[PDB]
Amino acid sequence: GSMAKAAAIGIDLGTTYSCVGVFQHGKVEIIANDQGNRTTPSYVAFTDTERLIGDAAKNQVALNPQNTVFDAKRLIGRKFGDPVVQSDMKHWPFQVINDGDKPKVQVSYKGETKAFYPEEISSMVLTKMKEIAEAYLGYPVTNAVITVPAYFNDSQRQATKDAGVIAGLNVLRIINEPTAAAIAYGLDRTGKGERNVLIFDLGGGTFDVSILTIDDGIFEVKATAGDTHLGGEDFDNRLVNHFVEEFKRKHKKDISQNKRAVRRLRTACERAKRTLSSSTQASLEIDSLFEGIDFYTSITRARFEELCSDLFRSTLEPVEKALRDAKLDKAQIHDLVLVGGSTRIPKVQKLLQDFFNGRDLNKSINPDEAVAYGAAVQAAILIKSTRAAA
Ligand SMILES: Nc1ncnc2c1nc(Br)n2[C@@H]1O[C@H](CO)[C@@H](O)[C@H]1O
Ligand SMILES: [Mg+2]
Repeated sequence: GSMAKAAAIGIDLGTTYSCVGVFQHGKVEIIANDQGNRTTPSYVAFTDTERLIGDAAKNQVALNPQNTVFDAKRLIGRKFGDPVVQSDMKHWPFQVINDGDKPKVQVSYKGETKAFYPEEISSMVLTKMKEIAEAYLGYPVTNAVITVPAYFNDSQRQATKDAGVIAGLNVLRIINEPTAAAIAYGLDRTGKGERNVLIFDLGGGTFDVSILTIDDGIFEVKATAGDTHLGGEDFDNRLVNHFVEEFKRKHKKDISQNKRAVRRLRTACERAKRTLSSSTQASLEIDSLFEGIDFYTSITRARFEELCSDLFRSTLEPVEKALRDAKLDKAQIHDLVLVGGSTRIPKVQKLLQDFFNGRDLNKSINPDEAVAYGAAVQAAILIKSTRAAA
């Protein structure tokens, strides 16, 4: 009669990390990759012998900075001359070249100099997400919903579809990341009447606030605001500067010029930062950090909170701006949704909850997984082909 249909997948194609989910048996499964990670770095590395994608690419970045590409989402659908592109290039160790006013990333790969369009790098990330899904399902996957930021224009949206097509995926739809997070909580299934939803998205490098109105399952983007210079990496930087000073006081040595020592310090700081989201203190233990000196220390959550206090408070400025742009008062917001790993920070949660006068935050779906979760819910809906009964 009719053969069973393969499940469709939902992909959050993120700037720093990507996530894939599938809706089956009335629920979403966020799919771990073969290293057991529920999110995969949006990294692609090139060597004389291999092309590495995801954890394998990110784990070798220290010694191969020129041929390990990340942040392609900051280049996708943009012109080489765009001022956003020109500023970002100063922070990247890989080469970005101008091909007819379109940026391309240029690397050494398999004995040659090769240049790739941002959509080609994103297609490599999407091929890895497709393979992660097929390893779990045990069959080939064809259909996918891919998410994008709400501020993406037509060119950025078309380049994302192009990346999906290069990866061999049929793109069912390009959906907005804040809409996908709202879908994850079933906020479009609450019936008749208007609901105002605020999505608070704090990433590794950027902060986005979106206000959506949902009426009978129809979404309208009312306002977007944010800070392009606010993210998890800024909190890591504050801990790095703190521990560099601490080593200076304790051992009368400045480590800041040994890249390996700074990198080992930063790696430890990011892990300590994650521990501090569940514990009131965290240990830092690095062996032979500099000049054979072992660095065994600690940091309280209170000290970390003080170190990043101004940065955490600054997340409320785009919230107030978005509310002014949407022409809404804070009491008129029905639902608050958290997106991004940095939203696990207790102080960030407390500041936002205090701003909305004690209101509960939707954070039950892992914030680094909510976008893929909603994309998987939508993908299963889009492939339905029910014929009405008489
Ligand atoms: N539990 C957590 N507590 C604090 N921060 C976290 C946590 N988990 C993740 Br993931 N992050 C940060 O989220 C960003 C994602 O690009 C990075 O800056 C991560 O360090
Ligand atoms: Mg995201």
